[PDB]
Amino acid sequence: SALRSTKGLVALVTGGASGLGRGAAENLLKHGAKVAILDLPSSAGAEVAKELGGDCIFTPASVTAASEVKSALADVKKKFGRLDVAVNCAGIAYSFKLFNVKKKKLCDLESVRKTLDVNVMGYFTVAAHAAELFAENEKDEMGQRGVIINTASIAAFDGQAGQSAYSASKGAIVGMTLPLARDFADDGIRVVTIAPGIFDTPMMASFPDKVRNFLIGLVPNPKRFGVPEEYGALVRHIIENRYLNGEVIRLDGALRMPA
Amino acid sequence: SALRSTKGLVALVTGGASGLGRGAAENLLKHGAKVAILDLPSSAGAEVAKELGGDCIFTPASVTAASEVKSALADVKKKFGRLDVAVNCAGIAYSFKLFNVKKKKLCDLESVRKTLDVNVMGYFTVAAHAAELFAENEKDEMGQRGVIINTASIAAFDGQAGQSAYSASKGAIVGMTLPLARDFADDGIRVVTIAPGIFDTPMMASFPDKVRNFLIGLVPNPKRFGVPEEYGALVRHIIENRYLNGEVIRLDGALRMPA
Amino acid sequence: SALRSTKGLVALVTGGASGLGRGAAENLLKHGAKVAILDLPSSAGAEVAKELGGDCIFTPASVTAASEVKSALADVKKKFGRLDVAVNCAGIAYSFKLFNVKKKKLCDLESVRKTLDVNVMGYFTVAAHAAELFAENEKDEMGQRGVIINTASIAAFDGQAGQSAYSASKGAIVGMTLPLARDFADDGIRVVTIAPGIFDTPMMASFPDKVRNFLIGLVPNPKRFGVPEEYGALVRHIIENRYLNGEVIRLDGALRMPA
Amino acid sequence: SALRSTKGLVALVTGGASGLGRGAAENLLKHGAKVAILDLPSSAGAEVAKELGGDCIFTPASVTAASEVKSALADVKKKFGRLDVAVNCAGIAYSFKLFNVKKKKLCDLESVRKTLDVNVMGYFTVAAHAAELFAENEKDEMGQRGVIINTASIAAFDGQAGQSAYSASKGAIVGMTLPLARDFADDGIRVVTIAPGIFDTPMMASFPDKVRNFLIGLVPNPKRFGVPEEYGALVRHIIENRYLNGEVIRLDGALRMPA
Ligand SMILES: NC(=O)c1ccc[n+]([C@@H]2O[C@H](COP(=O)([O-])OP(=O)(O)OC[C@H]3O[C@@H](n4cnc5c(N)ncnc54)[C@H](O)[C@@H]3O)[C@@H](O)[C@H]2O)c1
Ligand SMILES: NC(=O)c1ccc[n+]([C@@H]2O[C@H](COP(=O)([O-])OP(=O)(O)OC[C@H]3O[C@@H](n4cnc5c(N)ncnc54)[C@H](O)[C@@H]3O)[C@@H](O)[C@H]2O)c1
Ligand SMILES: NC(=O)c1ccc[n+]([C@@H]2O[C@H](COP(=O)([O-])OP(=O)(O)OC[C@H]3O[C@@H](n4cnc5c(N)ncnc54)[C@H](O)[C@@H]3O)[C@@H](O)[C@H]2O)c1
Ligand SMILES: NC(=O)c1ccc[n+]([C@@H]2O[C@H](COP(=O)([O-])OP(=O)(O)OC[C@H]3O[C@@H](n4cnc5c(N)ncnc54)[C@H](O)[C@@H]3O)[C@@H](O)[C@H]2O)c1
Repeated sequence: SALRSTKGLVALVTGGASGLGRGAAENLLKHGAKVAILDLPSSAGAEVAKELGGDCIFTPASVTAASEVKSALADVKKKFGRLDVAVNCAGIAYSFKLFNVKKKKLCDLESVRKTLDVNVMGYFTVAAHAAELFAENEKDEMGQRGVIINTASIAAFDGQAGQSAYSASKGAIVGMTLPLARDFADDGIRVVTIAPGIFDTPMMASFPDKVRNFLIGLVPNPKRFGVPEEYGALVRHIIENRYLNGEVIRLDGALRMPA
Repeated sequence: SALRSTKGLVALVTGGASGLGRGAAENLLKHGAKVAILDLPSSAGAEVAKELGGDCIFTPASVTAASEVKSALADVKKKFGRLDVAVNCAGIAYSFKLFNVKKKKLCDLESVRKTLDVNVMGYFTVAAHAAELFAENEKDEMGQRGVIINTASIAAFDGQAGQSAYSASKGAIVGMTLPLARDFADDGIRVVTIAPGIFDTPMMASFPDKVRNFLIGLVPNPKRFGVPEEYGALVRHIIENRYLNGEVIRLDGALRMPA
Repeated sequence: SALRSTKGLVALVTGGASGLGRGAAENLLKHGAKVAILDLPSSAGAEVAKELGGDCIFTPASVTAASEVKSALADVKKKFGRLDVAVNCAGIAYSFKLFNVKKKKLCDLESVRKTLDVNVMGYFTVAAHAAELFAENEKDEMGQRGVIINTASIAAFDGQAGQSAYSASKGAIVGMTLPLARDFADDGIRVVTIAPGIFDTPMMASFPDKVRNFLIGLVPNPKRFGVPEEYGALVRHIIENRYLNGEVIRLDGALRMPA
Repeated sequence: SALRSTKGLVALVTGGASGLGRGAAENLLKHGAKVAILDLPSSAGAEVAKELGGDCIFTPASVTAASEVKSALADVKKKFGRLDVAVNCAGIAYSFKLFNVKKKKLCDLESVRKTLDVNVMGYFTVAAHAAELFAENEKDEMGQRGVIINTASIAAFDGQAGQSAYSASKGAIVGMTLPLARDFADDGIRVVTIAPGIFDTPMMASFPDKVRNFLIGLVPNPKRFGVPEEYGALVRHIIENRYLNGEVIRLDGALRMPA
């Protein structure tokens, strides 16, 4: 077969203590992978990795701290010997207008900087160090050494009012996908991005039932939030068929976020 | 699990006697689907369906002939009892300039009409009649009755010189994806499109080794043509992962067809 | 200056008896161009060209009839000596579902074929014959001989329920833009496409006040339908700055057509 | 007419001492605008504003410094009384691989942060403070108070090897366009983005003649670099044609940057 198994592959998943990252971790472990969850010391990463078993470790690190990402990845190398997959999933989401015209108040622009730091700089930091570990691998049967899977958002395409900073960070992840795939083409490292629609994760837990019902009403079909396993399954499919590369895949039940 | 098995699903694959359609047919059959290949009486469809075994039938028909498509789908219903999946894959590809400026000669405009008839009208015809069969299903646990998977091409986005007619037909398939997913949203019929890059099929059989090497040189990574099983694997993932809807997925090794 | 004047350029505008085509004709005549309006004998083309003055002629033709397009363009050559601009604007719009699931009724697929014939085949027919006339021109200061401006629609990107055939035809026009620009690159013929949002034209005159108010409510800003002059002005800008090529330009007041 | 004149409009152009920003500044000045160029104290902004005459001022500031941007825009208000237009044009471009696989060396990740700071944070800072000034205008006859024009790049879509950071910053600008247009929709502030191809500016001054010839060879038609006046002409068209909103316009001679 031209498709490979996930069995015995080593994957790092940032933001893996929660939501979509945890969904990807569970799906990969379920199909025989070793998984390191990278998440904040304040996260529940230790408890999550414990419940997920002996093929799952928790490497605490902030993706905005390059030295912490370096050491987390060096612990992955010590524990599992190699890295095959890096899943960029950690991210934060703000909602604010740049200038409230009615009340004449400027936003806090540092909220733009923090969004860009976690959601973009963290992806570059994790991608750079993952590539360093991949370069230790021998090219496999397909000439491959690793794959980087980034988590953007349909906000990169359908950004709503209040989301300019978030949509900018997600559009940055869209824009980096193809040049990075081109950078690593002859090194055998693919780069693919998933753009989820609305998924039922802690990121959406602040919303009350009225807002949840309104957001579900917008999703054409299936008429529900996505579930983390469906994101994890798409992550797994990218891992298994090597001809996916340099592309952004919308996973959203045909949602287009309205004005 | 939120992802379903392919086992027992009944799939119609147009163009199924060759190339990508045959790739999708074989992949679904190997994962337990019942597959009907719809292809031209002049094709090798009978022998191919024999090769693929007892879970495969050949329904001869031209996708440009509404009465033949309706007849073929009635045969699918008679044989397998229902329809779950329709893969629009049949298509043709010409190469010509609309006006040769150096020689002062107009193209054969009916070559554009034929491209549009097979590549677009055929998809609309198959989709409408597949929808008729889906409407006889009960909604499953995800609220679904069927899924239509269209094969566009990255020529819809990267159209090369000589490809205006082919690119137009493939751009049409891209454009139809979201409104059709919206049409059938509350009916539980998803519509998803795959945009393949260059794949090793009889469509490319004419090209001599020098052209093959040149085209391979363009693909960043994996540095090869796609193989039909990778297209069929993506078809199956769309079948199993219900939150994919209304999207176009490039499957192309990061290729961007140049000028 | 690197930008040229419209003064003394010869432009053909299909669908020019009405709506956006007439808007482009008026804007070009207002800025010193000779304009031939191509439209159906049933249209008001003769009356419109009369009111638009002696720099405007009416060449009756159906864009689905290649021989009628050939003769219209040969009359443009007799009347004005040359062709500099061809604006593809004629189009038709249907609204229908491919299969009404509630009442179990298939659409009339010939409505798909007619949509594709007028909206796509007509653009190819007009583009081919315009190119033939352009090839008679000497390359200008910028190396250019002509420009083809196609009118797609944001339905090529935001297609709503009921619009699958229309969105397919408009996605076909999107897809043809880049390969045609590449075809004619070294012949000096640019190809650019405009994707209008909702404009106040006879195409939208069937809608009652309640529907009009609903459609206006969807347009973020300016909160109104576009006016034909704004489409005509963008057509003119494409004519005047030669570095626009191979692109589709949304002209829509930030509208995204919702589910 | 639905298209307004540029005469009397007050425009701030960041990066206005060079290249495309200077191109936009000169075009608006020649059509009667008051223009303030915002650029670094180390730039030639003072001399350039002298060249451009009495309707041009130089407001020194770094777009990464919110207090300097606010101060510069207060100067614009003091001198010209209001603000109608803000052109985000200032930006930097690095070229580097995230990990050199052959030499086993990580990139300087702070080069990514600087790219994002100037190219994205600077656009957000200028946009927020420009919005503050727009909010002091009365709505004009089209209901508008201002327009923000961002300069992305086709690297947002065609990112080459070595360009991941630059492409990310330009993809961020693409992503921010629609949500910002939605943010300010009822306030009458449009947001439009231009994605230039390769233009003849000091950003490309380092490249020797062999690289220039190679890059020119890639542009289909016109087969040359863009000149800054063509960028300024498109800026002016967006200023005058109010139905352009929430869109990204490629201005690139049909170039698609290859692998
Ligand atoms: N959930 C959705 O509906 C949705 C939609 C589109 C895209 N996304 C994207 O999906 C990704 C995952 O979202 P989610 O729903 O799982 O969110 P979540 O809040 O459930 O999980 C985010 C995780 O990131 C971690 N994290 C935050 N900052 C970090 C840092 N500096 N270093 C390391 N880890 C850090 C958090 O601790 C948390 O565990 C994000 O990038 C988000 O933007 C989410
Ligand atoms: N092969 C590639 O590199 C590639 C990449 C881009 C897109 N595609 C698309 O993939 C699809 C499959 O192409 P392929 O590579 O498998 O080509 P292929 O020639 O191997 O197979 C196409 C099949 O379509 C059938 N067909 C043609 N006209 C038909 C009609 N009127 N009715 C019914 N069947 C008809 C043919 O009999 C043939 O078996 C097409 O839609 C094509 O445009 C192919
Ligand atoms: N108006 C909108 O809101 C809108 C939005 C998106 C795109 N468009 C596109 O803009 C273009 C113009 O639309 P409009 O609003 O001006 O419509 P319209 O109905 O006002 O004008 C269409 C014109 O096309 C002509 N035409 C039709 N069939 C023809 C044929 N076979 N040969 C020659 N002429 C023919 C008609 O006679 C008519 O004058 C169309 O292509 C349409 O799809 C319209
Ligand atoms: N030139 C091209 O080929 C091309 C194509 C794609 C995109 N672009 C984009 O066009 C824009 C303009 O680039 P250009 O070609 O005119 O380059 P340029 O180098 O000629 O001009 C850029 C100007 O930005 C100013 N600038 C830099 N950092 C600044 C800061 N912190 N604060 C204020 N001003 C600052 C510089 O002083 C300089 O004058 C950029 O955003 C660039 O990414 C350029």
